[PDB]
Amino acid sequence: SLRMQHPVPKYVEVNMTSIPQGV
Amino acid sequence: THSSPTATAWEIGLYYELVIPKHIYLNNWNVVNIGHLVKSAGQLTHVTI
Amino acid sequence: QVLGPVIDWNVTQRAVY
Ligand SMILES: *[C@@H]1O[C@H](CO)[C@@H](O[C@@H]2O[C@H](CO)[C@@H](O)[C@H](O)[C@H]2NC(C)=O)[C@H](O)[C@H]1NC(C)=O
Ligand SMILES: *[C@@H]1O[C@H](CO)[C@@H](O[C@@H]2O[C@H](CO)[C@@H](O)[C@H](O)[C@H]2NC(C)=O)[C@H](O)[C@H]1NC(C)=O
Repeated sequence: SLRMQHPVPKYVEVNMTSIPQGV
Repeated sequence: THSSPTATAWEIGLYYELVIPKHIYLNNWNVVNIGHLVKSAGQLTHVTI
Repeated sequence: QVLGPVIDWNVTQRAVY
C-alpha cells in the first residue's frame, strides 16, 4: 500500500493599472 | 397684540439671509493621496506629494 | 552628493515573471 498526492497545474488571471502621481 | 375670549391678534418678526451664488459646480470628485514606498540605505520610507 | 532614485508610478516597468 502507498497513497500519494500529485500536484496538477492551474492559474488565476490578475489585471493591474497605474495611478498617475499616486492620486 | 389683542386677546378677547372670541378674538386674538399676533405679530411675528422674521429675518432672512439669502446667499447669492457666483458659480455652481455639479460634477465633482474627492482627492485621495496614496503615495509610493522607497527603500533607501536600509530604511523603508513612505513618500507623498 | 550621488544622484538618488526616480519614481514615475508606472506598474508595467516593475513587472516580475
Ligand atoms: C480565468 O483565467 C484563466 C487564465 O489562466 C482561465 O484559464 C483557462 O481555462 C481554460 C478552461 O476553460 C483552459 O483550457 C486554459 O488552458 C486556461 N488558460 C490558461 C492557463 O492560460 C480560466 O478559465 C478563467 N476562469 C474563469 C472562471 O473564467
Ligand atoms: C511604462 O513602462 C513600460 C515598460 O517599460 C513602457 O512600455 C514600453 O515602451 C517602449 C517604448 O518607450 C517599448 O519599446 C516597449 O515595447 C514597451 N514595453 C511594453 C511591455 O509595453 C511604457 O512606455 C512606460 N511609460 C508609460 C507612460 O506607459
